[PDB]
Amino acid sequence: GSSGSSGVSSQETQGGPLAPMTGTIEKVFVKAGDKVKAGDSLMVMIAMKMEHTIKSPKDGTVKKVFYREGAQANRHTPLVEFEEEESDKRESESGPSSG
Repeated sequence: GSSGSSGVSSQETQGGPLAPMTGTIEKVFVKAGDKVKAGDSLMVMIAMKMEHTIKSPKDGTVKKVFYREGAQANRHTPLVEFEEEESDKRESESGPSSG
């Protein structure tokens, strides 16, 4: 999910994962000013009596966590915030059009 989205005022989310569904934070293996790796066990949630390992979407220095053990999150909510991204210019390509 990148580039576009539709139905938005500004930016639904930015820099940070989003909870899957309404659950409760069981464990938290993160912290501010911490270092993680894309696909790392950030925290653990509990929704359908099942352990949902919230894996990191990307790598970065955890800015701050807005949830802890025994926390209640909602569907599509900010769990952790990544630090300002530095040195990283995306790529793009354009071409001529007939019409």
